[PDB]
Amino acid sequence: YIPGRLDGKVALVTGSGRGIGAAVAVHLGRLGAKVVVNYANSTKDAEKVVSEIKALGSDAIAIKADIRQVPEIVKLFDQAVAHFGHLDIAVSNSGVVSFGHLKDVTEEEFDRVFSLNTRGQFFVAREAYRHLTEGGRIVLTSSNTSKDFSVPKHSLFSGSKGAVDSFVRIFSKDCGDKKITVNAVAPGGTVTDMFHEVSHHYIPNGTSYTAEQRQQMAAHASPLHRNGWPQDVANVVGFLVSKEGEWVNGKVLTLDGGAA
Amino acid sequence: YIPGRLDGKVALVTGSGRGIGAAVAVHLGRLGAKVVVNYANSTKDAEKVVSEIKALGSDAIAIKADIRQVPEIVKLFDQAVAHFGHLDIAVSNSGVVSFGHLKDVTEEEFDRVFSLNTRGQFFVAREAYRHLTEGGRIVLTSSNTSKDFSVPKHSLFSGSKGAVDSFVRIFSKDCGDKKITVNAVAPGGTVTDMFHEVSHHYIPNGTSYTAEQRQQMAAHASPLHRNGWPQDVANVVGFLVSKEGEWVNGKVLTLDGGAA
Ligand SMILES: [Cl-]
Ligand SMILES: [Cl-]
Repeated sequence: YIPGRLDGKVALVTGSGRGIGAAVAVHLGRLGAKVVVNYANSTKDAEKVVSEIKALGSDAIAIKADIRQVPEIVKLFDQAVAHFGHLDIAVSNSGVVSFGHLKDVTEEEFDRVFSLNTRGQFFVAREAYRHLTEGGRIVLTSSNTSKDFSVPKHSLFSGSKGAVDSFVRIFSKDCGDKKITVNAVAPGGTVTDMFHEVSHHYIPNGTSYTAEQRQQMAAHASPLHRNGWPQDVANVVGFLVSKEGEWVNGKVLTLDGGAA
Repeated sequence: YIPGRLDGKVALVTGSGRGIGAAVAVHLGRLGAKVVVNYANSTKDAEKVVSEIKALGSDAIAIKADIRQVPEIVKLFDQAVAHFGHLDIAVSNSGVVSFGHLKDVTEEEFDRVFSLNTRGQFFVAREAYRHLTEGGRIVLTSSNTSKDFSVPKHSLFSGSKGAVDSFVRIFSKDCGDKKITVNAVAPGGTVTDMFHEVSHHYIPNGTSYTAEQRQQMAAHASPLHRNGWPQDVANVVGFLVSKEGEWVNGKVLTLDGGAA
């Protein structure tokens, strides 16, 4: 046994087709876990993640699922256990962002967001509980916008993550009967491909700045004067799913480099 | 003008067919508001509330809606404004309770809860924003279980209210452009008809006590050594929707008599 490591463990990571999820999947592999790379869209992209994990010396497989469809969540977890023999760790990075003043939010938009961010993650947790070995780990994704950061025209997404915060605290009570801990990570300002698409929403008069000015301003929000990156989130997930993270249970950790 | 009073104001209250909502509707009437008594089921019951409000000296009307159906929310608010001329105050008491270990929660149950408690209340807020006069008030219902009280096998309901907490903080930003404040009340231990139905869920080995033993134990949870009652919640809503409550905005007030 090596401390911090996940040798002999099997992990499943959702949302591995975006920046954070992909960094998480690779990092659990680097730590010694075999990894089920779950993803929603590009199979080519997901196989690149599998390939990285294999190059590091750990085994991996890509299994697709639409997390909006609960029957596909069931099949994903069944297939995970059938392929690797058991499952110890489940990490959800499944989510979509949304912006708009309350007055303009449609039924369709509310459902698009909640079906994945809140309902999807709830049922990922349910299937993880059902499938996990005793002493396992569940981590969901919240956001600094849930409690710690107030963005106008961001009510729908903020609420979708406030639900997750409450879920994890109570999930820890129920999942204790299998000695599984349940936590969430709540990232702030993480730079990925898609950050520059939406960075204007987060500051007054955002569209009057360049993408680079907006990235630099977000950097200054942390007193460390750098942006958050997918690896910053992966580093914390890695500790939570380790043996040494056990006594953190039922909690949401805001990961914004000290901004709040 | 009399301080604390709502003379000349018009209020709409949802869930007026249950204990808390009914006490709220009557109390806003007592404070001088004309009241739209919105309810989900028994028309006879709702007309009893109308009659009380009329006996106190204020006007009232019962308008039914299924708050799960967004088109019915639109019609409710249209009919409210058509009947009284304008609308100043909207209070949602719409919600259903649910219990069960995560492992057993169905798709159908998740949808039953979230459709009313979270989605329904979100769209009540949207329609209130659209219809309210400048300087108005919106109050939604959360729960002590959202953040302040952890009950095993209560994840679904707890999460449905965690969403509302986040909603109101951001709603206050958007609704500020009409000078409307937005808050939530988060009641604990409130005794009504239906409390005795579920009081066993809230204590270890709950079914081995009588209903009266369970009510007495809940009474002792507050350091004031009494139960919470619908009037306790009404008293606070009444202050929030008054002129004097204006500087409380974007907040969730836990109303549990000091239990947490
Ligand atoms: Cl993905
Ligand atoms: Cl009702």
